[PDB]
Amino acid sequence: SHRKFSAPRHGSLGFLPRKRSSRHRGKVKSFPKDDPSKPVHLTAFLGYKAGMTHIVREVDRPGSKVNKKEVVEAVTIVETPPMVVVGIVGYVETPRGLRTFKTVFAEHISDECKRRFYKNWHKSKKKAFTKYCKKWQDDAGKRQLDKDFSSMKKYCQVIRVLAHTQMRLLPLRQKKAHLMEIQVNGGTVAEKLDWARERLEQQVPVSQVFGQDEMIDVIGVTKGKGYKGVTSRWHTKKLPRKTHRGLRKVACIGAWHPARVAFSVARAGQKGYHHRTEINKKIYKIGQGYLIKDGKLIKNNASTDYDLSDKSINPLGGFVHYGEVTNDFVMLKGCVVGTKKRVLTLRKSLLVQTKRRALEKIDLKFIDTTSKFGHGRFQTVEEKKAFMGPLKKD
Amino acid sequence: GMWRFYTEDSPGLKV
Amino acid sequence: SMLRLQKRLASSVLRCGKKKVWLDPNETNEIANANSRQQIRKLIKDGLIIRKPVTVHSRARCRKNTLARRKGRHMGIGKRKGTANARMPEKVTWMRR
Amino acid sequence: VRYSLDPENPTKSCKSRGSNLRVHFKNTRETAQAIKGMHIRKATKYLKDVTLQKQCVPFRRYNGGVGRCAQAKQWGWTQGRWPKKSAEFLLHMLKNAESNAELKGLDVDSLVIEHIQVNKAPKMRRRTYRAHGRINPYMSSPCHIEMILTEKE
RNA sequence: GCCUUGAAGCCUAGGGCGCGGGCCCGGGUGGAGCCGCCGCAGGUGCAGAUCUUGGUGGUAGUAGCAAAUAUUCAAACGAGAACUUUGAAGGCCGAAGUGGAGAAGGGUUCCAUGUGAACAGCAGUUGAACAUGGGUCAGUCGGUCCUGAGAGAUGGGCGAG
RNA sequence: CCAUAUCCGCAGCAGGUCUCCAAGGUGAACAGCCUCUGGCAUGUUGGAACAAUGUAGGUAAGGGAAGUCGGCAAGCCGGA
RNA sequence: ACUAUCCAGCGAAACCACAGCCAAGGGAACGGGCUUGGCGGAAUCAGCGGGGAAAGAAGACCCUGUUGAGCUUGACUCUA
RNA sequence: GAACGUGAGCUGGGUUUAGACCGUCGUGAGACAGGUUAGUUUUACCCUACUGAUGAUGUGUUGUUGCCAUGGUAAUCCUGC
Ligand SMILES: [Mg+2]
Ligand SMILES: [Mg+2]
Ligand SMILES: [Mg+2]
Ligand SMILES: [Mg+2]
Ligand SMILES: [Mg+2]
Ligand SMILES: [Mg+2]
Ligand SMILES: [Mg+2]
Ligand SMILES: [Mg+2]
Ligand SMILES: [Mg+2]
Ligand SMILES: [Mg+2]
Ligand SMILES: [Mg+2]
Ligand SMILES: [Mg+2]
Ligand SMILES: [Mg+2]
Ligand SMILES: [Mg+2]
Ligand SMILES: [Mg+2]
Ligand SMILES: [Mg+2]
Ligand SMILES: [Mg+2]
Ligand SMILES: [Mg+2]
Ligand SMILES: [Mg+2]
Ligand SMILES: [Mg+2]
Ligand SMILES: [Mg+2]
Ligand SMILES: [Mg+2]
Ligand SMILES: [Mg+2]
Ligand SMILES: [Mg+2]
Ligand SMILES: [Mg+2]
Ligand SMILES: [Mg+2]
Ligand SMILES: [Mg+2]
Ligand SMILES: [Mg+2]
Ligand SMILES: [Mg+2]
Ligand SMILES: [Mg+2]
Ligand SMILES: [Mg+2]
Ligand SMILES: [Mg+2]
Ligand SMILES: [Mg+2]
Ligand SMILES: [Mg+2]
Ligand SMILES: [Mg+2]
Ligand SMILES: [Mg+2]
Ligand SMILES: [Mg+2]
Ligand SMILES: [Mg+2]
Ligand SMILES: [Mg+2]
Ligand SMILES: [Mg+2]
Repeated sequence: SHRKFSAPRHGSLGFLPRKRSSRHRGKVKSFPKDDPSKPVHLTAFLGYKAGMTHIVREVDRPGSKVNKKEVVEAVTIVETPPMVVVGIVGYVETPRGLRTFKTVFAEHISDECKRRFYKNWHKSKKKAFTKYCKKWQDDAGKRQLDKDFSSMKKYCQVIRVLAHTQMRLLPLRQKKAHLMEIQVNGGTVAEKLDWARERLEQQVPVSQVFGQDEMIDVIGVTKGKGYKGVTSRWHTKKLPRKTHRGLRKVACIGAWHPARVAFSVARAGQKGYHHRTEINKKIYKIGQGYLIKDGKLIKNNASTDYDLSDKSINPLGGFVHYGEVTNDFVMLKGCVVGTKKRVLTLRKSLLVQTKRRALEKIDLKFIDTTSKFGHGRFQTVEEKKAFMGPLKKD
Repeated sequence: GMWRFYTEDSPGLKV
Repeated sequence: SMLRLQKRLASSVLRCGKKKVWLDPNETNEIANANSRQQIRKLIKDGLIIRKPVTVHSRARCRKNTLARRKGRHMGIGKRKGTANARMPEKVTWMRR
Repeated sequence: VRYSLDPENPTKSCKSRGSNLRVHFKNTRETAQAIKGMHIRKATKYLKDVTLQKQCVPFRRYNGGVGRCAQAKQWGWTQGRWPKKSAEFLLHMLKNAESNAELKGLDVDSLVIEHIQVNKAPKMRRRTYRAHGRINPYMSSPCHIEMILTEKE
C-alpha cells in the first residue's frame, strides 16, 4: 500500500559514498578551457586557512532597500606566501583520454620539497635527484634535455607546471611542502614552454594570478566528526519516547519482496572529512605582508582609506589555534570548508560572470580586530591603555 | 530446557 | 608474615577493638613468637604494643551557637518547622500556671 | 614416550616434552607456528617482547572475533594479540631442552627449532548457573607439547 | 584340517575374482584359539522411527565476568605479589546500622601447625578447602513438674475382620 | 554461625527467615544529611581510550498540549 | 556517570539435510539449487535489522473421531 | 501499489481468553452477529544483503605526481515594482 501523506527525501544521492577521503590536499577535477587569444596566465594557487572576522562596507545596489547604506558581513582569511616553480610536465591527447608524455625537473630543489619524498627524513641519506642534477652541469645533458623540449613543442597539447610552497615562513609545526600541478592557459604550446622555461626555479606571487572583485572556486577537505548515526548524518525524525529498543533510529528500511537493502536507505557510519567543491566566492581584498624598508610596516594589511589607524589584520592574542600572519593574504566573502591550518586550493571560475551581484565593486570602511578568545571589546592595545589607565605595572 | 513463553500467551493467535 | 592472631589477643587484654591497636612495624620478629598470652603482656610493658587514643570529637561549635540562642538569635520566622504546640504546648503552659 | 616424526640424525638433536598443561590450546598452537624455524637465542628475545607488548603473534586460523593491530604487518597480516601465558610455558620448556643438549655435548649456539607439535587433551569439568533453574558446563581445554631441536647453522 | 616357526580382531596409494550380495591373497600391529563340507536350530543382516545409551564438532577464543560512591605510598615473609600482613593517608556503614548478643535450623563448620594437586566461574604466599591434632565442667541457667486448646486407654457398645 | 558466605531456595544466588540493647549536631521527630564507639575494603577480576545505539540522571532561546486513543511521563505548588 | 569497544586471565548456550549474489520463465500456481540471460576475486572488524515463508511449543480457532471430562435439566436406566 | 509494504521497527486504542455490569432470548447451565469497564507483546553473537573500515592479484622492490573505464547525480516554485 502507498504512503499516506507525501514528503521529500533526506539527503542527496549525488554525494553517496560518504566515506572518508584518501587525501589531505584538494585535487582539481577540471580546469578551465583555453582560448588561444589570451595572454599566458595561470589558473590556480595554494593557500592555507587562518581564521574569520567581519567587515563593514557601503552598498550601491540600485533598486534595493539597502542601497546607499552600510552592511555588516563575515569573511575568511587565507594566508598565501608566494609559491615556487620546480618542474614541467607535458601531456598528449589519445582516444583513451590523456597520457603523461614527458616531464622535466630543475637543477636545484630545496629540502622542504624533498621532504615530500622520504617518509623518514631522519635516518635517510637524502640521495634524491643527485644523479639527475648532474646532467645540468654537463655537455650531453644540455644536448639530452634540449632534445626533449623540442618533442613537447611537437607532440603535446597541454602543459602543466609543478610548484610547491614555502613552509619555513609559517608558524606551524610542519616542514614538508605541498606539490601541485597547475595548468598554463594561453596562446600556443611554444609560448608556454618559453614562458615557463624562463620562469623555472623562480617565485610566483598571488597578484600575478588573481585580482580584486573576482569569483573563484575553493576546494578542500571538510572537518571530521567520526562515526555517527542517522539522525546526524542524514537528519531524520527522532522517534517518540515510548520506544523500547531505542529512539534515534529509522524504523523501516524496505519492504518484503525487493528482499535486499537498497543504497537509498539511511545508515550509520562516517561523517565529515570529505572532499567538496564550492563556487562563486568573492575576493574583497589582497593584503601585503610584513616588510622592512628601514623599520617595520604593518599598517596596510588592515588600514582602509578612512580609519587610518596603524593596525594590522592580526587580532589581539593572535589567531586562535593558528598563529601570527606575517605574509600576504586574501579575504573571501562568507565561509569555507575545513578546519584551521588546513590547505586550500583557489581556482578561477569556469563560467562567464554577468550578474550584477558578481560584476559590482567594493570599497571597505572598517575591519574588526577584536580578540576572539573571549568577548573582545578593544581594537588595539593603545586604546585599551588610554581608557583604563596605569595598572600595578608601575 | 529453555523457556520461550508463558503458556497463557500462545504467540500464534488467529481467531 | 602473619599477625592477625596477635592483633586479636591484644584487643581482649586492653578491652579495645582492633582499630585502636598499635604494633611496631619494625619489631615484627619479636611479635610473631607471641603465640599465647603472657608472651604478650610482657610486650605491652616493654612498649612495642600500644593502645591508640580516641579520635577527637569537639563541642565548642555547639556550645558557642547555643550561647547565642540563649540571647535570642537563630530563632526567627524562617527557622521554624513545627507548629507552636509542638515547640511549646498549651497544656504544659496551663499546668505551670 | 614415542614421538611423532622421529628425527633424521639422533646424535645432533635433542628433545623435550610436556603433558597435561593448563593453557588454552588455541592461542598456544598459533604461538608455535610463529616460533618455528628460528634460532633459539632469537626466539627468547621474541617471547620476552610478547610479554612486554613490543611484538606479536598473528591469529590466522583461530581468528573469529579477534582484533586488528599494527605489528602484524611484519608477518603480512592484520590481526594479532599478546598471549603472555603461553609464552612463559614455552620458555620453561626451551630450558629443559637446552640443558639436555649441553648434557649430550652439543654446540649450543647453533641450534634450530625444527619440529613443534601441539595436541589437545582431557577436559576438566565445572559448572555455571543460569536462569530458570538450568545448569551448563564450564569446561576447560588444556594441551600437550613435544618438540625437537637440531644443530644446524 | 590350521595354529606360539604365531589364532581371533583391526589398519592398508598393494594384487585379484564375481552382474551383485560378498570373498581370496600380500604387508604392519597383536598375543591364544579358529575354520571348510552334509544335515539341525534360531533373541539372525539398519540410514532414518521430535528412536534409546555414550562420545564429539561448527558455533567460538565468541556472548559474557557492569545493582548498592573508592583507592594510594612504602616495608616484611617469599622461587614468585593489582588481591596476604604491618604501618601511614584518604573514605563508607551512621545506633529501626554493614555494630554486640540469642531462638528455629545446621552439625565440628570452632582453635593451632603445616600444604598449595583439586575447589574458591581472574589470581592467591590466603581460605568456611586438604591433612594432623585439640576443644563444650552447674544443688541456684534451661529440661524434668503443672495444666491449656485438645489427643487418648479401661468398663460398655458396634463391627465379616 | 544466626545471614548481601555456616538456614531454605540445585550454588558463597540483589530473594525470603522470630527477638533484645540503642549516643553528638540540625529539626516537631526512631524522617532524611554529616560525625564518635565498634566494623569494612565496594560486593564472583583489573588496565587503556572516550565512537555509534543504550540504562539512570540533568538543562534548554521564543511559543505553550498545536503532539497523542488519552497532558502517558516529566515539571509547578510544597514547612511555619 | 555504568556499559558496549581494545588488551591480559577464565570462558558457555540455543540452533545446524547441504549450503548461502539477482531478474524473468515454467512448477504442488510467491525457488539459495532447475532453464534462458545478468555476472563471478583471499582472510576479516564495528553496526543495523530487508530475507533466510529464521528459533520455540506434534495449531487452544474450524472439522472429523461410533475418544473424554466439568456443569444443567422435562433426556434414558438406577440409588442414599 | 510493493504478502490488502513494513510488530526480533514502535504502540496495543479496537477486535479475539480468564473477572465483572445492563437489555433481549433460554425453565436452566448459558448465548447475542447488542452496548461498557480492567487486562505479561520473547531471542541476533549465525549466512546473506546494506553502510562504513583494513587488506588482497600482478607490475623486480619502494615512493611522488597523475589519466580514465564504470557507476551514481539536483535544484524547484511564488510574489512584488
Ligand atoms: Mg502519494
Ligand atoms: Mg513499551
Ligand atoms: Mg572565539
Ligand atoms: Mg548465572
Ligand atoms: Mg533457583
Ligand atoms: Mg594369555
Ligand atoms: Mg541365540
Ligand atoms: Mg531382532
Ligand atoms: Mg545407526
Ligand atoms: Mg530406510
Ligand atoms: Mg569480548
Ligand atoms: Mg557489579
Ligand atoms: Mg557478635
Ligand atoms: Mg550481628
Ligand atoms: Mg539460633
Ligand atoms: Mg579460580
Ligand atoms: Mg577459622
Ligand atoms: Mg548516606
Ligand atoms: Mg574490587
Ligand atoms: Mg558476596
Ligand atoms: Mg523553551
Ligand atoms: Mg489534538
Ligand atoms: Mg494529529
Ligand atoms: Mg502523572
Ligand atoms: Mg562485541
Ligand atoms: Mg528470483
Ligand atoms: Mg508465476
Ligand atoms: Mg531455501
Ligand atoms: Mg531479518
Ligand atoms: Mg496437530
Ligand atoms: Mg494438539
Ligand atoms: Mg462413522
Ligand atoms: Mg476427572
Ligand atoms: Mg424424567
Ligand atoms: Mg499487511
Ligand atoms: Mg513482537
Ligand atoms: Mg519483520
Ligand atoms: Mg485493549
Ligand atoms: Mg472477559
Ligand atoms: Mg557517466
